[PDB]
Amino acid sequence: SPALPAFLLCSTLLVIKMYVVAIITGQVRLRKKAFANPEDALRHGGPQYCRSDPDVERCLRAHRNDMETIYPFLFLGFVYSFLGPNPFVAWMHFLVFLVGRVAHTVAYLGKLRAPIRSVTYTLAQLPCASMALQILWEAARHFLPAALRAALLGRLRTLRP
Amino acid sequence: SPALPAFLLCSTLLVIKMYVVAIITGQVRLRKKAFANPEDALRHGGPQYCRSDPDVERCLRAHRNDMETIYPFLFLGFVYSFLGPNPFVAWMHFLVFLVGRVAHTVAYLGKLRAPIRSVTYTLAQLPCASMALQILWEAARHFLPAALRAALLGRLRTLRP
Amino acid sequence: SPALPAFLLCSTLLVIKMYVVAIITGQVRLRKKAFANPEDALRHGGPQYCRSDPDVERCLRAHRNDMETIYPFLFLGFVYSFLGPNPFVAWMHFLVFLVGRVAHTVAYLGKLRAPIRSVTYTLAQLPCASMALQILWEAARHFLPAALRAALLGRLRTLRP
Ligand SMILES: Cn1c(Nc2c(Cl)ccc(CNC(=O)C(C)(C)C)c2Cl)nc2cc(C(=O)NCC(F)(F)F)c(OCC(C)(C)O)cc21
Ligand SMILES: Cn1c(Nc2c(Cl)ccc(CNC(=O)C(C)(C)C)c2Cl)nc2cc(C(=O)NCC(F)(F)F)c(OCC(C)(C)O)cc21
Ligand SMILES: Cn1c(Nc2c(Cl)ccc(CNC(=O)C(C)(C)C)c2Cl)nc2cc(C(=O)NCC(F)(F)F)c(OCC(C)(C)O)cc21
Ligand SMILES: N[C@@H](CCC(=O)N[C@@H](CS)C(=O)NCC(=O)O)C(=O)O
Ligand SMILES: N[C@@H](CCC(=O)N[C@@H](CS)C(=O)NCC(=O)O)C(=O)O
Ligand SMILES: N[C@@H](CCC(=O)N[C@@H](CS)C(=O)NCC(=O)O)C(=O)O
Repeated sequence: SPALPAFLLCSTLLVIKMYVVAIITGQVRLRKKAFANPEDALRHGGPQYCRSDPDVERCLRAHRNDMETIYPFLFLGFVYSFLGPNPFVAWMHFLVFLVGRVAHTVAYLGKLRAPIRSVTYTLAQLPCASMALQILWEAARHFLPAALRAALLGRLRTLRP
Repeated sequence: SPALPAFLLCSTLLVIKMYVVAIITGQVRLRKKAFANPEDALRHGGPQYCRSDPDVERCLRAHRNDMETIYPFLFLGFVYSFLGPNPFVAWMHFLVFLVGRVAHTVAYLGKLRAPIRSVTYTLAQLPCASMALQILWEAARHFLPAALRAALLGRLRTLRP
Repeated sequence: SPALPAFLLCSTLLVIKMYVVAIITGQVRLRKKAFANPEDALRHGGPQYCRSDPDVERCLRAHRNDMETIYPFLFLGFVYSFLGPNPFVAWMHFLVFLVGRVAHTVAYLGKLRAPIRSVTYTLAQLPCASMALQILWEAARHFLPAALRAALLGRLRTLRP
């Protein structure tokens, strides 16, 4: 599986990128003084700082969207890299996703004009869809009758004794 | 691992189902005109459409609940299928979960009467619990003293030189 | 991979712990009578019980934070245990995380004084960062030129025919 290291690289970078969104999120909570919890606010000013803020809310939306897209890629990308895909093709799947999700986060936290984020979400979903269909195709091919699987490899049953 | 393809099928369908919840969610945002972001709203009417809506909120709750149930199944189901379970039994685990989570989403987005969703959540959690205990049992059996592991396979230590 | 069973143990316990947060969450919804859905509230009193509550909100924050930390550990910890790390070192990575995340949840649901939770989140992130860098290092070492990889193993190219 020559694809696997490329996948390990792109997926681990994406986790780290997610960890970074987390760090940005806490820093925004500190600067804006907007804590989710009473106990936090007490330690950083008083109860009035237990409140929401638009920038904190945005950071969480970005993080949640990562959870809805990157966690599936971790699973799909893994299984897919054990399916002997073309190595260049697999690199492309992984690079369209990494660059797309990195761009996604920049478009969210940078608040760029619509629909720039919305497009980067869709483009990044493209290789994920592709890997999913391919995995489904291979899983489904496993359960075909053996007579059909043989016919597809050029072998009809012999009537000869 | 004859169980693995069945698992790949059920788990990949579940990811796709999650992708579909995502698509429904965006479509509800468009129709109701309820965007999470100022920049989105500007592109689709004006700032007044940066607002929440009950149907959008529901879609997100459904999606989040998928994240809390399906992502663990992706991990548990994978490891479990490498534990040589009975193939029919493993199919049942995977089918009770797939059908249960599909039913769950129908009960949420369809807004069926309580407690229909709540039941489908619980029934679907059943095979997940089962796989988890089994994985824990196998992981734990690995760390037993060797003398106890041998005794359980009928072998007591010999006093003979 | 002697590390793998230790990982299976710590990771499956963490999933179960997450399932427990889920159960606590529903029980808090019942006692406080704070349901996310109109249909739920009808079955447990009336529409006035379709409302938020501070304790329900906290439970969800705890659960979400698990999703942002434990799901990556499931992926990182798996890959890492196939990297032949020292078995004791790997046990430490897995135990600092398990104990840290268990402590995290106690600090959230128990509402302990700031910044006790915030510290336990950070300490638990430590072995995750470590595993990630190590995975990145191994994935990156794979793509170095072969001449550099050989030099690092003591082999320069021979000019001899
Ligand atoms: C006041 N305080 C907070 N406050 C806080 C609170 Cl109460 C609520 C929310 C945030 C925002 N969070 C963040 O910015 C993260 C970096 C944790 C993601 C923060 Cl920063 N977090 C801490 C976190 C730590 C911390 O994690 N220290 C590093 C250690 F864990 F290794 F000890 C810490 O260590 C202090 C000491 C004396 C123990 O070194 C103090 C901390
Ligand atoms: C106006 N607009 C939006 N608006 C939008 C905004 Cl700003 C906010 C929220 C939503 C709801 N999202 C959805 O319904 C999803 C399908 C993306 C999940 C939407 Cl639909 N999303 C787009 C998304 C795309 C898009 O994804 N196009 C397909 C492409 F990515 F391949 F280019 C797009 O392409 C236009 C063009 C000219 C580039 O083809 C336009 C788009
Ligand atoms: C009234 N009710 C509810 N209500 C409800 C509603 Cl409508 C909304 C939110 C909650 C809180 N959820 C929880 O506490 C969970 C344990 C499900 C996490 C609850 Cl408890 N959930 C149920 C859940 C079940 C349930 O899961 N039963 C066990 C079964 F699935 F195996 F049938 C159930 O079974 C009743 C019967 C007659 C079918 O046994 C009834 C239930
Ligand atoms: N959970 C998403 C489902 C749809 C989705 O993923 N949309 C993309 C493209 S518009 C996105 O960037 N969503 C922003 C978000 O989740 O905050 C939502 O609420 O929008
Ligand atoms: N995060 C869940 C934890 C409990 C749970 O998963 N409950 C099931 C059965 S009542 C459910 O369908 N929850 C609906 C949801 O998460 O919106 C919640 O807030 O209810
Ligand atoms: N999503 C997190 C990102 C930062 C984070 O994980 N912080 C840790 C340490 S302060 C935490 O316990 N967060 C509490 C939470 O997510 O409710 C947030 O909103 O704070």
